[PDB]
Amino acid sequence: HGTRKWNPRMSPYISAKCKGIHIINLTRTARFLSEACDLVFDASSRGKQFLIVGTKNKAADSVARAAIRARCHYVNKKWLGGMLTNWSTTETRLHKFRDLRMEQTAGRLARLPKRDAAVVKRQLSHLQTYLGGIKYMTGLPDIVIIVDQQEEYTALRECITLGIPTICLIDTNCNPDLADISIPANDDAIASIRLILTKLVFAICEGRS
Amino acid sequence: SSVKLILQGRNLEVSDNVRSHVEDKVGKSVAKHSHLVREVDVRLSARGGDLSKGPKLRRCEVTLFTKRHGVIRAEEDAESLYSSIDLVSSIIQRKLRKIKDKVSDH
Amino acid sequence: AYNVQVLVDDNENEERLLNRFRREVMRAGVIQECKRRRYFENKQEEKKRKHREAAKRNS
Amino acid sequence: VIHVQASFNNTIVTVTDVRGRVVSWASAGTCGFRGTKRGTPFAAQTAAGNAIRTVVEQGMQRAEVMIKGPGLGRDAALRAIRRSGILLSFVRDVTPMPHNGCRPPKKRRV
Amino acid sequence: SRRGTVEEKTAKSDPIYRNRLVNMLVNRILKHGKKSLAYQILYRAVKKIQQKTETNPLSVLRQAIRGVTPDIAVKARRVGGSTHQVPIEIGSTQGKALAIRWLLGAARKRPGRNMAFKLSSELVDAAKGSGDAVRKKEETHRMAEANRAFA
RNA sequence: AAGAACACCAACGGCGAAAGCACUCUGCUGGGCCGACACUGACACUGAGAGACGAAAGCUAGGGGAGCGAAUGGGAUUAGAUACCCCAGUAGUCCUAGCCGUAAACGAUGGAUACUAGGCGCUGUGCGUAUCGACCCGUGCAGUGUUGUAGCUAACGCGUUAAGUAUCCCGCCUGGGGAGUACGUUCGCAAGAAUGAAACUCAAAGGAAUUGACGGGGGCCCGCACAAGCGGUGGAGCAUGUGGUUU
Ligand SMILES: [Mg+2]
Ligand SMILES: [Mg+2]
Ligand SMILES: [Mg+2]
Ligand SMILES: [Mg+2]
Ligand SMILES: [Mg+2]
Ligand SMILES: [Mg+2]
Ligand SMILES: [Mg+2]
Ligand SMILES: [Mg+2]
Ligand SMILES: [Mg+2]
Repeated sequence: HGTRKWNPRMSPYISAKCKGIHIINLTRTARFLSEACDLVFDASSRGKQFLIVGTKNKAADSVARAAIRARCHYVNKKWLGGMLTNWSTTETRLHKFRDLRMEQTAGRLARLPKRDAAVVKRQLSHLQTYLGGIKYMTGLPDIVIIVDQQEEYTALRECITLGIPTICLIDTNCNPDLADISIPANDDAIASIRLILTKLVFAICEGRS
Repeated sequence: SSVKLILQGRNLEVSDNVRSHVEDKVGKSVAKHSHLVREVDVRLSARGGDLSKGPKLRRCEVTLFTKRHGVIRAEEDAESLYSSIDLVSSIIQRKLRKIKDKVSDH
Repeated sequence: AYNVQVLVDDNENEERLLNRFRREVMRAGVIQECKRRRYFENKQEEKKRKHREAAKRNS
Repeated sequence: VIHVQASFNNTIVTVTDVRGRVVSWASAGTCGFRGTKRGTPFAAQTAAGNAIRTVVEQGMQRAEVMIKGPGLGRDAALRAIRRSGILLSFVRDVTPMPHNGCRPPKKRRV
Repeated sequence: SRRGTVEEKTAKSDPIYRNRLVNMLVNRILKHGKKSLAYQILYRAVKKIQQKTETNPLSVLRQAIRGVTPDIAVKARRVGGSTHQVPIEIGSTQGKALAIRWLLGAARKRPGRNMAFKLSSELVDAAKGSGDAVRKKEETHRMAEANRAFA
């Protein structure tokens, strides 16, 4: 990214550089794009469930639309801790959240006072903000994708704790030892995001058969 | 000087040699700030040994009300009666000196 | 032998003279330096003082 | 010329010609104050008024004020001198400036 | 208190004169919770003032409050320094009630036959400069100008 | 007229082995850094003894003494005040000869050497780009500070200036108190410095960090907590409870 921001970790995966800005290497990643799409295409044929972790404001809706093409899951807003590790509490909130959508169908809102209906309204509205793309998970995924390492530092660690392979943000900001699969060059713009995101989401489609 | 005194035989009888020992100790600690206080409350007690079960122990409760909204609460416990009176008198002299240091802070 | 001068002849107001006198003497720092030179200060106090002055001016 | 000496314990006001020959003077002590009341800014106002009021009567509309030292009354004394019937050229402060000359006293503990 | 927002009370007026100053004057007279007796003390007094002065007692009462009201007082403070008593100003409502206490306070002290006579002679004398309540104004006003400096 | 000390410049600063060195110049003089194409050819490191330097205080003579200031007086604060506060003030503080050789003399971290990710910016001196007028920008070397990776560490924290990884040499510790005391020895004019035990005695002493409590620590807030107002108690007489004495 810059002379004051380059991590010495990526030194094997750097080719050249310029006036201030940094130049990433497109050769080594191309092998990993093949290894990634080969592993994702092979995994999707067995019927696994995947997850994507994207909360950056520039790619908040792109990751949302990215999950509709396949039967995977997305995380549009923050991680709020213990999503996968404290799964017992997550099932309680999802079993809770799943029920409240059936609660709204009944005519019990009439017999509740004004303020009480507002709390139930703001209660369900708060869970929708963080538990949107998980309503049809019913279990733990097998592979989890990370769109941003810096902003979602917590999500990358629960995968390492639970022992789940993952994809990361191997551009010069972060540490490459955290994920086995390595795909740099995604902090440039949506062009670097959609070019990679659509490519990997594409491979899931044919793997699904 | 010119300060009253109050003893109390909580669980026993107050002897004369004991009463002389009381006036000797608090007379020292209170004679310093004698022009700040008017009275001296005392309550002696005894427990244990032949009277009750457990170790023999004698309590000495001492309260003091000065002339200017001063309150002191002191309670100690020892194996003997005179030793209990001695320790409490040291505590009064400590807190009684603490008051003047706050009033004379300037 | 002076430190500050204000050559006013007829000010627009009675109190606005202090605006020209206080802030002018403030930039010269006459009050702070006299409080300094009243009582002796060791080398430790000078290092602490000048350090607090810098941190106040820097940020 | 109007020499004024400000301090925390007293404020002095001496009037004199340019040649340095006093004509009149008065401080907070002469006014009636005593102790800590001398260093107050109000005492500088009343002390300055009594010293200058006799001078305005004896002509000499011109004047120069020479402040000397810190205090709370140095700013209040200007209101007394300004609230009068005289103009002025200089508002300069003839204060000392030792270049590390002598040893000051020790710091106070209380 | 610690709130700082005290509700404004409904200042009422008497039936006859229809002014709020008189009702404030009555509420300080009683001490056992009875109002019918204060008017027998008051309506006998203002009638007695009219009997002596040959003029309305309203102006004599309005003048007494105007003269005794100091509009300034001294309060003790030691947040900075020890044993300081610097002046402090008074509002309009505070100085109003503050004068009623001094008038009725001096009326009870001075000799007389009844409170109506003790109150009548107080206001008539207080309005004409010389009054025991006016002396307290001078004493309180002296301490302010005496300690005019903030120290 | 005198003595002593040098505001501002002044710091995230420079030099020195340390202790330390700041108003200005001038003389003599030491050390460090870099460049390179003169040369030397391992001539290196450390260092027991020994020797030199070595803050203030203090001592021995001779001068000087403005201001400040042990001691000593006086006036206050206090039960007391041989203190803190205030007014006066000797030695000393200064100079030139010499003694003393001790400090939290601290980076509480011995010196030399090789290796071991980086980020910021401060000097000194080169190189190149560049406006080739310097500047700026980009890099090398020797230093100086701040964050920080691996790794170490009981922990705090250290972290290319290591408290990491390694080799060489010197000094130093082996529970606490007794005790850095006693005897003896060396030095010193002295004050005292260095070297340095034992009897007897305890089962602890101590380090980091946590949790509460406490604080005449800080910040915020609350209650008739104070303030303000009204009316009482404490005094009088009589109810009625407790102590005490009496029985
Ligand atoms: Mg040696
Ligand atoms: Mg010396
Ligand atoms: Mg030593
Ligand atoms: Mg040092
Ligand atoms: Mg050491
Ligand atoms: Mg060392
Ligand atoms: Mg560090
Ligand atoms: Mg500790
Ligand atoms: Mg009250």
